[PDB]
Amino acid sequence: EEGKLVIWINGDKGYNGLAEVGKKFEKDTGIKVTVEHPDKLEEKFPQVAATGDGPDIIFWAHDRFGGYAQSGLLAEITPAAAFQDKLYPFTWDAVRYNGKLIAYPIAVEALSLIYNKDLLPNPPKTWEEIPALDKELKAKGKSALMFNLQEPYFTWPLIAADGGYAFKYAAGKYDIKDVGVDNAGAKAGLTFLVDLIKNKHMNADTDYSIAEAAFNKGETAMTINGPWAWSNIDTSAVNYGVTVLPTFKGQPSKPFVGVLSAGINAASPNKELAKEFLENYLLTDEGLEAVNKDKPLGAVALKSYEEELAKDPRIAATMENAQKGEIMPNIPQMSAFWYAVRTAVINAASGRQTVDAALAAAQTNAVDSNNQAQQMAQKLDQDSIQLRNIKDNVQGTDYEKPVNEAITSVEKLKTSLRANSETVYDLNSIGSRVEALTDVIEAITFSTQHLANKVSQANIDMGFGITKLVIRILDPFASVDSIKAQVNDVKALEQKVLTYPDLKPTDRATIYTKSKLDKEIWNTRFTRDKKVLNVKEFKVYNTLNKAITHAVGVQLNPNVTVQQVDQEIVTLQAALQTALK
Ligand SMILES: OC[C@H]1O[C@H](O[C@H]2[C@H](O)[C@@H](O)[C@@H](O)O[C@@H]2CO)[C@H](O)[C@@H](O)[C@@H]1O
Repeated sequence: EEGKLVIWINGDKGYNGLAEVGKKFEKDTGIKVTVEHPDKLEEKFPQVAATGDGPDIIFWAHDRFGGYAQSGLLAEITPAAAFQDKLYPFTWDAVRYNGKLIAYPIAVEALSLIYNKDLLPNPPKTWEEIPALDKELKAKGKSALMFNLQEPYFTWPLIAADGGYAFKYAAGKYDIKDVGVDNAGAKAGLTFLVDLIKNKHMNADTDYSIAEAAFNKGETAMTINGPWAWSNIDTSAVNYGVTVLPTFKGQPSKPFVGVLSAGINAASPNKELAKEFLENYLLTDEGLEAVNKDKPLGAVALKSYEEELAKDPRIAATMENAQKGEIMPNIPQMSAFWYAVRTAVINAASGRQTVDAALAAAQTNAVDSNNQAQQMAQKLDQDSIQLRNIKDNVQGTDYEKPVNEAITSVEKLKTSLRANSETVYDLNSIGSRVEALTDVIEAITFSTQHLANKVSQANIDMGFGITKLVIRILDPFASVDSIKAQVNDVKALEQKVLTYPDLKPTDRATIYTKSKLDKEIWNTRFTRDKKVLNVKEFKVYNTLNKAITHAVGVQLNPNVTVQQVDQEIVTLQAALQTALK
């Protein structure tokens, strides 16, 4: 509406300097400006500006905004010369798309490496120096490095140093057939990172808040972030540097440089009131100090303030980083690229995939599969291909009902983004639900390969605990945290069970230990039909067929002890060998 103001910015930037300028605005001109910080605000801005609803001005790195021209969601913009001289013209170049300048350059972000000067005389300017410093600090009681291992923005400098790239620019355009994510020095960086978590130099589970927690409480020796994050380190009491990132393979690290930009809503009649706040009270000195006292913007586009905070050696080494990197593309195919790359670092540092197999899926997805949605549908199809697979395998078991509900769940989520769009489920939770399905699968996998040699209550608990997970996975009531906490219980349950007494060779043998004699029966009939059936003469077929009927009799018995089964399998793999003359 015309009276109130709403701005969408990210809850890691100076939103609490953007409220301030709101009150240096209401208390001046009779227009209140109360400022929001939605979650996922870059991926809801599509599905709500297609309904004529959105904040009055949207703030993000310039790389999404250009998809907001391929659906018209942003409005054209035009200031005067005494103002396009007031900022730097290369940031005007970031928001330009098809001539039509479609947003306001506020400031220029860049990931810069942050260390501890109390711990470290001088940081390792080369990335290979660092594993030799974690195994040193793996004695002092501290770590070496943590940063967000969950959004690909943070890994992309390493990947890019030896020559990973998003899209090759070629005499005017980016070539959307020439993606550089599965190239050679891509694989170098990704592989190099894998090892460090692997050698417990980092942890594959580190996210934003945990790494911001870690470096500031001061356990780990280093971190990496934008300038929005010095705020909470200014706020805590760690003595740092802010340096160039290390050089992996003698080449610098190359961060994707973001321009924090301010578009303007598509269907907005507030377009007049928008381009007033943004120039007079924010994009100035008085305004930029308030947003920068809160969460530093690094290098502010505004020549008058950039030249002030330029003496700041943290910003002079933010720039040193942002010139060794590359201003991102704003083309709409970026989104599809990021998510494609997001999946691979998740899937590598974890282990679900090898560095090469990841990057090749990531490349294919980037060159064509430009649907943020169709990528998820793929991951689920793989799960159900494997869920359906693990079903026939492990069934009649304590795990049938967790399996079959997950299968139903892998199919419920899939429509929720396709032709259904009813979505009993909230949007923030989609990705969390789907990644949790990977966590369900790995628990069905853990439980079938390590618990089957125990008392059935070990297998009872996990059986129930995986069903609890698929339930929260399917509950519209469960929020993103309600799920993650449930996912860490199923991981917590896997330790609890291993405490239980292993089965005892006199005990009534559990289905699982009868699941082992049954696999020998299937192996022996398959080997028998293949290498005996016509092959050797029937007198010896008969006196193997009996050892099957006998070995079946042992697992139709309910009162069979473990020991009575163990020695029955020895029979077959000495009676199938007896029938190998
Ligand atoms: O990592 C994927 C994500 O990266 C970029 O987002 C950055 C953003 O540029 C910064 O404003 C800040 O919020 O950190 C973000 C990642 O943690 C891209 O802008 C975005 O499209 C992409 O999905």
